[PDB]
Amino acid sequence: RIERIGAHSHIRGLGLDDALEPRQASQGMVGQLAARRAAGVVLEMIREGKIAGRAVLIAGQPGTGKTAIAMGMAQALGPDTPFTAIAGSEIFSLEMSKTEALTQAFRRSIGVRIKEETEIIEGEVVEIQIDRPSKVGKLTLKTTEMETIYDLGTKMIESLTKDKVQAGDVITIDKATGKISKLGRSFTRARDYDAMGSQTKFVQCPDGELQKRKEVVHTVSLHEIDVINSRTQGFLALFSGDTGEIKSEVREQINAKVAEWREEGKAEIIPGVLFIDEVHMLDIESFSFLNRALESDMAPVLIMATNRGITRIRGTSYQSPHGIPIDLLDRLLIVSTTPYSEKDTKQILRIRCEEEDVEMSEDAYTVLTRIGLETSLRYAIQLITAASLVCRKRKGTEVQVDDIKRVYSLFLDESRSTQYMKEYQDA
Amino acid sequence: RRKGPHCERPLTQEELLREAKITEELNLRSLETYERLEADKKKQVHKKRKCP
Ligand SMILES: Nc1ncnc2c1ncn2[C@@H]1O[C@H](COP(=O)(O)OP(=O)(O)O)[C@@H](O)[C@H]1O
Repeated sequence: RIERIGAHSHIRGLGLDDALEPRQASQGMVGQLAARRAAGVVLEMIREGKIAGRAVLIAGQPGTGKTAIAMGMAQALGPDTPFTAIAGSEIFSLEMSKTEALTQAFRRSIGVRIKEETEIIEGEVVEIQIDRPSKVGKLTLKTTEMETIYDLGTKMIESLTKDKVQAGDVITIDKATGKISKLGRSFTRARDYDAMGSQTKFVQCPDGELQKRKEVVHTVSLHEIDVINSRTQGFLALFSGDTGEIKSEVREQINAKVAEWREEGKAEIIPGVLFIDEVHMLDIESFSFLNRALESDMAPVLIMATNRGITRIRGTSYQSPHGIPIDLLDRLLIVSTTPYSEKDTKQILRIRCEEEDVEMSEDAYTVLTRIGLETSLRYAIQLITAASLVCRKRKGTEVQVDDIKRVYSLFLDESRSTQYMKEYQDA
Repeated sequence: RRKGPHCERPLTQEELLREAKITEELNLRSLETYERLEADKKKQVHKKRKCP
């Protein structure tokens, strides 16, 4: 319910048409037509998912919507498709190597979905009789269409008593494994309150047939598979990130078995996306490993954000564009994001201030676009929230130009901070 | 040479015997139907509880 609106919470997806034609200001995104169209093409290739290990590099100026396009792709791709966002500095771990962390990041965006047809029994328990001498009993299950009786076995009675199911309770019984799951209390579940009862949350009885055959789906990532198969401690996915799976049969066996599963139709594949933000943090070893890690058939697609230009590669003294060696840069398809014009900055500010629920005047928009064209669009955006607070403090309705000017004089951007740093300031 | 055997009841009437067995057919059918229905309505194969 309460998940605040972050910097990228305004974009709900790429504003594209059926033919991947980017609209001006649809679905949160504004301008940046060429890069948005490239993002849409790669997103369509992703949703297709018959090619593995493809890399894209979204380069551009700082604050031009690269991470914005990434979050838009994530949203347009939605669930049921792994999307893993990672900063370049997150792989520098102390307990696992950089190559192992990259293998984890890759295998974490590859989904394996086992589809099963386990039949169950869903109904509202009417009576649960049981006589202890091995104890034996019966159960009366009712649905809105029919009622039936069942003779309960030893382990059936054991599980029913352990789960403590009673009459009026709506439950589901996995006939294959005998797993019980109570979904709620039916109107009949009324206990004729005359004792210490504090629950009266009723619900409609189950409809349809008594013994129906529904379909379950178990979706887990190759990362989780190899983690739970590494050692008897099958909880490292939640327990802790202590890892280091040897590349011996364990991972090769995961791959071989997933191949057989795909062949026999148990669970085939669902590729994913890996958004590496600020990839310039990766080391020369990281790039050299990626060079061949992108060549694996189980390699999901990756999109790497870039602000740097002609700069040295980390871990060495080689000057290379994007801070990435040409060896890896050759596999990538480079998309350049252009700076936003006046009408693009203004529309972005408008959408942001309408998303964060702040009404600005027509002159407020003008002065804010001026400030955002003279300074960073990020500073202009951050000015909106600060300007709304002075208005609320003075009991206003919509942000005026005087509030934005007060906020501009009160807070400093990087340029004015540097120009004010005229003293030693403990260099 | 004191004792001796005896025998009597030499009677068997063809048509009257046919009638008698055609009548016994009634008892036979009654027994069959009674056994069948009683079995089907009483056995209803199942088990009972223990006496501890
Ligand atoms: N085309 C656009 N439409 C709407 N908002 C945008 C657009 N481009 C950038 N923004 C906004 O600008 C802010 C910062 O820009 P960002 O997307 O982070 O660019 P960069 O990643 O280059 O800094 C974000 O909060 C984003 O909402």
